[PDB]
Amino acid sequence: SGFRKMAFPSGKVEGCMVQVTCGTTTLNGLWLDDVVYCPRHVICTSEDMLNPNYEDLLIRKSNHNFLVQAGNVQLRVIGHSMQNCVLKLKVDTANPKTPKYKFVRIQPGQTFSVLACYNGSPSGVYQCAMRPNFTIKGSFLNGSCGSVGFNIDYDCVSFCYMHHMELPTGVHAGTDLEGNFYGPFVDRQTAQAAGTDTTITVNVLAWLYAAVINGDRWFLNRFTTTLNDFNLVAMKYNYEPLTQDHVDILGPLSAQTGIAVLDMCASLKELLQNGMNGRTILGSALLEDEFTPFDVVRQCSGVT
Amino acid sequence: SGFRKMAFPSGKVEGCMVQVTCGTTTLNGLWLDDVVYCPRHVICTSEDMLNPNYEDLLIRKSNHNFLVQAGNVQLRVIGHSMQNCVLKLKVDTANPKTPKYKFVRIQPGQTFSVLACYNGSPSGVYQCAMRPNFTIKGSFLNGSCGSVGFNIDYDCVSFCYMHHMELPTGVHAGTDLEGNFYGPFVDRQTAQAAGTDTTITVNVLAWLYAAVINGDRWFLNRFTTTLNDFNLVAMKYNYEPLTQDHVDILGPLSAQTGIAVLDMCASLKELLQNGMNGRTILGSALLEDEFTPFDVVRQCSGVT
Ligand SMILES: *[C@]1(O)C(=O)N(CC(=O)O)c2ccc(CC)cc21
Ligand SMILES: *[C@]1(O)C(=O)N(CC(=O)O)c2ccc(CC)cc21
Repeated sequence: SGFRKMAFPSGKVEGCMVQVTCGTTTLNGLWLDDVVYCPRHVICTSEDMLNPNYEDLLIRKSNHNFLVQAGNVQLRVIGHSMQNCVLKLKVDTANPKTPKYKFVRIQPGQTFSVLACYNGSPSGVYQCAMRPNFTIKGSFLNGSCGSVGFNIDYDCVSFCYMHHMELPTGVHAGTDLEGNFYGPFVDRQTAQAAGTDTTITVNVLAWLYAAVINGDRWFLNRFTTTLNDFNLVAMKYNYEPLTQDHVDILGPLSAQTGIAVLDMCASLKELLQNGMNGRTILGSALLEDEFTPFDVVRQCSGVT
Repeated sequence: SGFRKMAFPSGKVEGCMVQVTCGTTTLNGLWLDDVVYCPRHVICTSEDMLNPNYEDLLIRKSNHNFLVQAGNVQLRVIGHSMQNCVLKLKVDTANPKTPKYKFVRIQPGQTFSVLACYNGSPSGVYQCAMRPNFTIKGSFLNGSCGSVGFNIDYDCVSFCYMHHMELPTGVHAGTDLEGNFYGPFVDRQTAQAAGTDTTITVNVLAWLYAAVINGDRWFLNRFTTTLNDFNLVAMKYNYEPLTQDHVDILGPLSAQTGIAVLDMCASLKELLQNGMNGRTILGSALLEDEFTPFDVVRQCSGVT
C-alpha cells in the first residue's frame, strides 16, 4: 500500500555521467560505449549564447579542445561531430559501465526520471513528465545542462531527454539523444515562450485508479459520461482531450478495480466542477498528472 | 530554477541489495562488508507473524537455512545473530561494492530516500520523511521488507531506515540499522495505531523559502509574529511547535532571501488561517513538509 512519485533506480545512469569542458564552459556528458553525448552549447561563451552560429563556432574547435573527465580521470577525445543540438565526442575508451540502452523520442504526457548532475556528478533523481507544450518542470541550476532523462525496462535504459535550456519563465527545454528539441525551442538565449500547459488527462485518470487501489475512494461518484461529453468539460478546464487509445490503455486498471473508464471520467468531471472541497487524494490537494497508466501498473504490481 | 521532490542518486545503495530467503519467506537484505542485514521476520511464516517469539523461532534456524543471493549468485552464510529486530548474516565474501557508510538513527521531521526493492532487486527510489508519529508514508508492496532509507554526504551513505511493516491504516513502520523501531511499533501482525500525524513546521518554512527563491512569492504577507504567537496557531492546525533551534536552522535561508524567520512564520500563519484560495505554491495546493532546511539549501545550491 501507499503510492509515491517514484523515480527509476539511477545507478545505471550514474555510471554514464562525465564532465565536458570546452574552453571556459563546463557541462555534463553521457558516456555510452566510446561516445560522449553533450549539449552543443558547451562550445559557447555566455556572449555566444545570445545569437550562436554553432557550425561557425565549431570550426574553431578540435578534438583536444573538449576535455572529458570520468570520475577524476581524463578521457582521450579522438573524434567529434555535431548531430542536431548535441555533440558526439568519440573517445578512445568504451565506458566499462555502459548499460544496455536505447535512444527513444517520447510523446507528450510520457513520464521519465531525471538524474540532475553538476560537473559530471549526480546530485539527485526525480520523476517528471514531458508536458503537452513540450517543456518539463525540472529542478536545474547552472551547469545542469547535459543531465539526462530516462526510463528503464528491467536492464535496458531508454534515454529520452537531455537538458539544454531554461526558458525565461523557469520551465525547462531539451532534446532527445539524437539532438532534436522537444517542441519548438532552440538553444539560444532569446525569449521563447511556452504554449498552454494542459493537464495530461489519461495520467490523471491512471492516478485516480491508483488512489482507488490504495483506499482513497471518496471521489467516486454515481455517474458515468461519454468521451464526447467528458471532452467538452476537459476542454473548459485545459485538460488534454481523451481518445479511445487512452481508454484502451486504462483497460488493465479498469479491470483491476471494476470501475469502467467512462465512470472514472465522470468522477473526474465532478472533481473538476466541484473541486476538492479541502480534501486530498493520495496526499495531494490537486489532481496529479505525472503518473502514466504504465507507471501506476508498475508501482502497484512491483516491477523490478 | 525549479524545485522538485528529489531523491539521492541510488547507485551506491543498489550495489548493496540482496535477496534473503528463510524457508518459504523472501525479503530484501542489505549487504555491507561481510554482513547482510535484514528484518528478523524473514524467519516467520504468515501464521508466525500473528504472535512471534523470535528467539524461539531462531533456535530452529542454522546458517544454512538463510539463503542469500546477490544478483544471480549465492552467498555463503558463516554466522547469524539477532540484534533487536534485525538479523545480521555473516557471509564469507565482503561486498565489493560496499560504499563508505554509517548507520544513523534520525529524528522525526528528517527526510531520506527509500530504494524500494523486491527479491533483492531495486524497483524505484523516492523521498520521504520520518513523520512526527514515527511512521513513514511510503510505497511498499509484499516482499518490500528489508528495503532501506538513506541520506548521502558526498561519498558516504548514512543508512537510517529498514522497512519492516505496514500498519492496518496503510502507513509504514521500520527500524534503524541497529534493529530498533522508530516509534512504539513491534514486528507483529497485531493492530497497532499511529498517533497524530502533525505537519513538520520547520520543513514547511524551508519549502516556503524555496518557493521565494524560485519566484513563487504571492503568499508573502505584510506581517511578522513571535514564536509564542505562531505556536498558538500551529497547535490549532496540528503543526509541530517551532523552537529557537528551528529558527537557527533556517538562518541561511533567511539570509539568502532577506526574509526574517518570524516574517515567514507570519506568512505561514496567514496561509493556515486563509487557506490557499485555489492557488498553488511550487505546483502544490497544500503546504509541503517533506523538505528539510538542509534539503532546500542542497537543492538550491547544487550539492553533488
Ligand atoms: C544550460 O547550459 C544550463 O545549465 N542552464 C541552466 C538551467 O537552469 O537550465 C541553461 C539555461 C539556459 C540555456 C540557454 C540555451 C542553457 C543552459
Ligand atoms: C513486510 O515483510 C512486508 O513486505 N510487508 C508488506 C508491506 O506492504 O509493507 C509487511 C507488512 C506487515 C508486516 C508485519 C510486521 C511485515 C511486512
